[PDB]
Amino acid sequence: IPEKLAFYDYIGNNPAKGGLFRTGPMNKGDGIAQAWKGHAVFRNKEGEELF
Amino acid sequence: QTLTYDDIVGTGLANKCPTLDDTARGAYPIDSSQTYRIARLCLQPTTFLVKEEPKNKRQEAEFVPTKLVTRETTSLDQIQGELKVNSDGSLTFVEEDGIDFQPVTVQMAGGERIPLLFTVKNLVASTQPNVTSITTSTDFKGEFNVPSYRTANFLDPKGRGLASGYDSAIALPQAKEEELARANVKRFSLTKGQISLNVAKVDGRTGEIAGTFESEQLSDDDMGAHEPHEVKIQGVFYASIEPA
Amino acid sequence: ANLWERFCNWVTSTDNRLYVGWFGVIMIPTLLAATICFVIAFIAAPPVDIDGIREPVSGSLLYGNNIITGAVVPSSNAIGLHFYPIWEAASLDEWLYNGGPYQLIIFHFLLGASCYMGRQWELSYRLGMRPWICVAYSAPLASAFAVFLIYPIGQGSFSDGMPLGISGTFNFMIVFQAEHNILMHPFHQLGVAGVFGGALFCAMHGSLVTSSLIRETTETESANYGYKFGQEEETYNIVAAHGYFGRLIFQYASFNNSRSLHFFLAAWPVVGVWFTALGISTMAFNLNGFNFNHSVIDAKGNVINTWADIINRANLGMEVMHERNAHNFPLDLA
Amino acid sequence: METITYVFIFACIIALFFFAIFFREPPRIT
Amino acid sequence: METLKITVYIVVTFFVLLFVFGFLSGDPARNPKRKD
Amino acid sequence: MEVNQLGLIATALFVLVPSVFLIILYVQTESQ
Amino acid sequence: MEVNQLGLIATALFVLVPSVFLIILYVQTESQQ
Amino acid sequence: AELTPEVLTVPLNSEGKTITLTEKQYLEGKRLFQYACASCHVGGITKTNPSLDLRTETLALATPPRDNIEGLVDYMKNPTTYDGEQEIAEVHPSLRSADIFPKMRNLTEKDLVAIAGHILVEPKILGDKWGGGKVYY
Amino acid sequence: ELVNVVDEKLGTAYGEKIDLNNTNIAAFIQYRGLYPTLAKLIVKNAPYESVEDVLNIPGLTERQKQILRENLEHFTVTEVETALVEGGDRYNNGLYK
Ligand code: CLA
Ligand code: CLA
Ligand code: CLA
Ligand code: CLA
Ligand SMILES: C=Cc1c(C)c2cc3nc(c4c5[nH]c(cc6nc(cc1[nH]2)C(C)=C6CC)c(C)c5C(=O)[C@@H]4C(=O)OC)[C@@H](CCC(=O)OC/C=C(\C)CCC[C@H](C)CCC[C@H](C)CCCC(C)C)[C@@H]3C
Ligand SMILES: CC(C)=CCC/C(C)=C/CC/C(C)=C/CC/C(C)=C/CC/C(C)=C/CC/C(C)=C/CC/C(C)=C/CC/C(C)=C/CC/C(C)=C/CC1=CC(=O)C(C)=C(C)C1=O
Ligand SMILES: CCCCCCCCCCCCCCCC(=O)OC[C@H](CO[C@@H]1O[C@H](CS(=O)(=O)O)[C@@H](O)[C@H](O)[C@H]1O)OC(=O)CCCCCCCCCCCCCCC
Ligand code: HEC
Ligand SMILES: CC1=C(/C=C/C(C)=C/C=C/C(C)=C/C=C/C=C(C)/C=C/C=C(C)/C=C/C2=C(C)CCCC2(C)C)C(C)(C)CCC1
Ligand code: OEY
Ligand SMILES: [Cl-]
Ligand SMILES: [Cl-]
Repeated sequence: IPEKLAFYDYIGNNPAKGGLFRTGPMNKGDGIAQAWKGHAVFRNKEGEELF
Repeated sequence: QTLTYDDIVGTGLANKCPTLDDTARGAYPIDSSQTYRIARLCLQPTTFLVKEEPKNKRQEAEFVPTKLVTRETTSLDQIQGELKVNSDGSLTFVEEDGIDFQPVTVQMAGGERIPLLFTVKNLVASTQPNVTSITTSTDFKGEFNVPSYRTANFLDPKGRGLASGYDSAIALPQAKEEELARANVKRFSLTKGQISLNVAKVDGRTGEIAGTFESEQLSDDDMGAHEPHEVKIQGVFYASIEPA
Repeated sequence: ANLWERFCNWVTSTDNRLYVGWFGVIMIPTLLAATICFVIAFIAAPPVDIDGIREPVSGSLLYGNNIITGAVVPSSNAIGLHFYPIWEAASLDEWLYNGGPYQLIIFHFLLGASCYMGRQWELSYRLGMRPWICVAYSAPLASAFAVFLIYPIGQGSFSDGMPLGISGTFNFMIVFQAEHNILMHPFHQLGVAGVFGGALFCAMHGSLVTSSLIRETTETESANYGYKFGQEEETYNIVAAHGYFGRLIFQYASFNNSRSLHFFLAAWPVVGVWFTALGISTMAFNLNGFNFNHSVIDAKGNVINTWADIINRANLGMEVMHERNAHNFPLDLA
Repeated sequence: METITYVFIFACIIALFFFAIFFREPPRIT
Repeated sequence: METLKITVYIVVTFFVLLFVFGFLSGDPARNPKRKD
Repeated sequence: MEVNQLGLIATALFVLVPSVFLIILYVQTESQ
Repeated sequence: MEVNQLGLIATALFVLVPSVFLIILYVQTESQQ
Repeated sequence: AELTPEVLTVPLNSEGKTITLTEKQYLEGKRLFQYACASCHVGGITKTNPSLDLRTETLALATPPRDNIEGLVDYMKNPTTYDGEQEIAEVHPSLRSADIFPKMRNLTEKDLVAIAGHILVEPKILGDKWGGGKVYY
Repeated sequence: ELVNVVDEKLGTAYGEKIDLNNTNIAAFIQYRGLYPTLAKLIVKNAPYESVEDVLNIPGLTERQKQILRENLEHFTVTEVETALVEGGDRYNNGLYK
């Protein structure tokens, strides 16, 4: 999965998540993206996948 | 022909290595019971390539082309050394002396200037084994030393150095020295380079050969103050072989 | 008449808000090019390897300078006195690195200012004036030629011309004292008398004319409104200013001819600055300030230091530190 | 911000020159 | 660059010639008193 | 550059306050 | 408090520029009558 | 302080024999060192090879030794490297090489000894300054 | 983790004696008979494992070997320091008077 596509699937680049007086670039908020950490898969003690 | 200084001066040709006719594709026979020498070795870089810093996510760095800003001051020349015949048959050139370093500054996109010591100091370059003649498919591979770009007396803008200079940041008398140590403490690096020299022209009669080279080495680290870059250098070379 | 005559008449019109003139035809383009380049380089130019040792100096605001530290940096010592137009470089990037903007700015500026001087003559001719204002201006112009052209010629490199910056000017002055002991040169001492005396006589004349303004106004309005532009008469009493100043010193140490007095005001600073411009121009050829180092010695031969020896210890401190990476051999011969 | 401040002040002066030359109080012979 | 050099050579040359010719165009008579 | 960020407001008021003073005196002069 | 530094300059100008404009027009109004 | 015969007393030879000089001789040897030598040796240094000075301690450790008049006079007749192993009249002024260093042509043997005594006397007067260079100006 | 290699050398025998592997050739002026002839040979044949390897230099003369012996007490050897021997600094290290 290219990182670029994974970075679109992230609510921090959703334009509807800002504030009127929260100024500046998006990078001033969550920071400067460096790397995709990987896709996280959750499982319980019974090995069911969880979302 | 026989040109004179006054013919060349100011033209840029003094920074060019000599060349061989398109019709020099002979071979220089190598007499194992003989001793040989490179009487002049000339290297003339034509392109300077710098490895870009693949961001944390990385994937793979590339070698990006660069712009030269220091003019026709780049060539290595008058380099001499003995050409030994090894007993597996190979040839080994051992640099003795010559004008074997040029400081060069190239510029990357964005405006980052990358100085380097383009060099083959202490070059040792060998052929494959069982080489009875030098031909238009003969390659040498070698390695050289790359000393620090500045030497030990060199003083930074705040007067700090290795063999001379302030040992602290005297303009910030009561700063914590600990955050400044990497810039206060100068370090002299010595690293190794690698070079291939691919013979492509041979005048069996005169002992002149000519070809292309590629070398890989590090750039300046500013006596330890920052990380160097990997540089790939490409160009052409000329050499005359005399029996010793 | 015909087209070339309409043009000639426009160029030399005394009715243009700013006089153009034939000198203006060269002055305008050369000053414009010098000014535009200087403004852009001062703000944005990247670092320049002034001394030719691959040790670039940052002179521009965007690379970490302020108004006081910023400069357009002189061109590389590697270039010496070679002409380095843009078209001689393999790329703007190479031209910026080696300090090309400096050559471009100062050549266009010396040209432009040489023509500014001619323009002052030219207009005075069209106006029916006497012609020697331009002579007065030759003193400042000569000085600019010295630091930007003559000194680099003698020393063999534009890298030793004066930087185009506030702090760069200071650098140039400190190195100069170290290498020529300019303080101990009589032409520079004549320059100081020129400008000190000019400031003095400037304050004196102004004070003395202001002291003798004719009451032509009330206490609630500016005295200045007592003078009307183009008025036939004079608005101060020169005879009273002589009466004051003649008594301040003595009667004949004071001027009572308005023309002799104003000629003196012109000549004092102009002559002195001529000398200090000639001082830079001759120190350019290493005819340096007086050297009295170890000039006094005692009966045995011990050196008995003077203030000249104390100056020399400051000079030596400048000598051994300046361009600290640029010398490989013990003498700094240019 | 400092670069912008220096350049802004320098630019106001240049504009001051323009008005002071071309929009001066004309000297008249009264 | 080649293109730059030529354009500057022509610009300079043009301005130089204006200067020379203008002063040859009877400059001594362009004054407010005597047309010699 | 790690400058004094109070420098900006000092410079701005250094300019605005006295300039405004001048402008105010000039404009009321032109209107009488 | 960790407060937006430019808030200060913004507030000062926000007050000063509009206020100065009104005073300019007031004073030159009084100088007419 | 004054110029006394004790100041003006210097080794004549390595033997420890000595000679005493007159004010007049010392000053002769100053005029003459200025005429023939100071261009390179001003204040006891050597501009064309700073590594070698004219400090008496340096002259002493030279081979042959030169912290005395005879060995200095010899040096000005037939100069050698510091270890004595090479002669250097081809590149150093000397009576041997008066053809190529014309300034040496008209030097009488008493001129040489004056130069030698000046050299040997001056560091007794100036101390560190002599041969010390710009640090001591 | 970071030190000035040159200052550290001052704490070794380089700081007391002539280091045959490191010291600049002008220091041989300190002792009678070494400069320039033998200093040139010591340096040219430099990196020695022990001071007494200096007596094995090809072609010394018998008077030279004796001068070396007279001055072994003034010599030392320490590991070659790159910052002191690069740049031809053993021949000219930027210091004059
Ligand atoms: C359509 C106009 C427009 C738009 C959409 C943007 C958008 C942007 N600019 Mg740009 N900018 C603009 C105009 C614009 N700019 C202009 C005209 C200037 C010159 C001043 C600038 C100068 C500028 C700089 C210097 C910077 C940006 C930056 C930015 C980004 C951050 C914006 C931010 O924090 O908002 C903040 C918005 C607000 C706080 C809302 C303010 C609106 C107030 C509350 C209205 C006032 C109400 C009034 C008093 C009511 C009274 C009425 C009643 C009395 C009658 C964003 C991409 C920044 C960036 O990240 O770039 C790298 C940055 O540093 N801009
Ligand atoms: C009054 C106009 C004027 C004058 C006198 C100058 C003067 C100068 N300019 Mg500037 N310049 C000007 C206007 C002017 N400039 C303008 C308007 C621009 C913007 C386009 C520039 C842009 C500019 C640049 C970009 C550069 C200069 C440079 C120079 C210098 C040398 C120019 C040169 O080599 O030509 C020498 C003069 C000639 C060759 C002509 C002499 C006149 C004879 C009579 C004519 C000869 C025939 C001619 C060769 C024919 C042309 C075609 C031919 C090659 C076939 C000199 C200081 C260079 C510089 O400063 O480098 C340090 C440089 O890099 N100028
Ligand atoms: C204490 C006060 C003082 C005095 C009296 C002087 C006097 C002088 N200075 Mg010094 N100076 C001073 C303070 C002073 N300085 C300070 C504070 C500084 C800054 C630290 C300097 C820095 C300075 C520099 C850098 C230089 C001088 C120089 C000079 C000379 C020329 C000055 C000149 O033309 O003035 C302008 C004034 C006039 C032209 C008016 C006339 C003044 C003269 C000197 C008086 C005439 C005396 C009169 C003939 C005797 C009585 C007459 C009666 C019988 C009728 C003069 C000897 C220059 C120099 O050394 O030349 C040798 C020089 O290079 N000055
Ligand atoms: C109190 C101490 C003192 C004093 C009074 C002076 C006085 C002077 N010094 Mg000395 N100096 C001193 C100490 C002192 N100095 C010390 C301590 C040192 C050693 C560190 C020196 C080292 C020194 C050097 C190395 C030099 C001087 C020079 C000078 C002169 C500078 C003024 C000048 O050149 O006008 C002459 C006028 C000009 C240079 C102006 C030319 C203007 C051009 C033509 C027009 C520019 C137009 C502009 C760009 C645009 C404006 C447009 C605008 C309206 C928008 C003056 C005689 C200089 C000198 O003699 O230069 C000739 C010089 O080069 N001094
Ligand atoms: C450092 C001192 C100094 C400066 C800066 C200076 C400046 C000036 N003097 C002038 C005039 C004079 N000065 C006079 C006597 C004196 N002038 C003196 C000292 C100075 N005079 C002294 C000491 C005297 C006594 C002798 C006279 C008699 C005159 C005049 O007649 C003349 C004038 O007209 O007075 C009103 C003006 C020239 C106008 C011109 O050429 O426009 C042309 C150039 C223009 C418009 C723009 C050039 C822009 C260039 C390209 C900028 C970049 C290059 C610069 C060199 C950068 C320098 C950067 C610095 C930080 C070093 C100008 C205001
Ligand atoms: C204990 C006791 C005795 C107490 C009692 C005191 C007492 C009563 C004593 C007895 C009297 C007595 C004098 C005793 C002797 C003591 C004595 C000799 C005093 C020593 C004083 C001293 C040495 C001072 C030196 C003088 C000094 C100030 C220098 C003057 C030299 C001089 C001529 C220089 C200036 C040159 C000059 C021409 C200036 C021009 C300036 C200038 C161009 C101004 C412009 C200008 C000029 C005009 O001209 C007018 C017109 C107008 C318009 C105008 O713009
Ligand atoms: C044996 C040793 C060797 C000897 C060598 C001799 C050298 C001496 C050279 C003499 C030069 C002649 C004087 C100069 C010409 C002159 O007379 O001007 C003509 C006018 C006429 O004077 C005016 O004269 C008028 C009469 S008339 O014009 O002369 O006819 C009269 O109306 C008026 O009142 C009066 O003021 O002089 C004046 O205006 C008085 C001021 C004089 C100013 C001096 C000259 C310029 C000064 C430059 C020096 C600057 C110093 C630098 C500072 C750092
Ligand atoms: C410049 C060309 C010189 C002139 C003129 C004079 N001397 Fe010199 N001197 C010069 C050099 C380059 C050297 C080094 C020689 C070498 O060993 O390679 C010297 C050395 C000496 C010495 C020996 C000092 C020592 O410490 O061993 C002496 C005594 C000496 N020079 C004397 C001398 C005198 C008396 C001169 C005037 C006649 C003179 N020199 C001129 C360079 C030059
Ligand atoms: C026609 C005429 C006229 C007019 C003229 C004119 C008006 C002119 C103009 C001119 C001009 C107007 C010119 C200009 C010039 C310019 C220049 C020449 C510039 C340059 C620049 C540079 C080169 C820069 C660069 C850079 C830098 C520095 C840094 C950063 C980067 C960059 C690259 C950008 C008159 C009236 C006289 C009359 C006659 C006719
Ligand atoms: O004074 Mn010292 O000298 Ca006239 O050059 Mn030699 O050093 Mn360097 O470049 Mn500018 O400066
Ligand atoms: Cl410097
Ligand atoms: Cl040098």
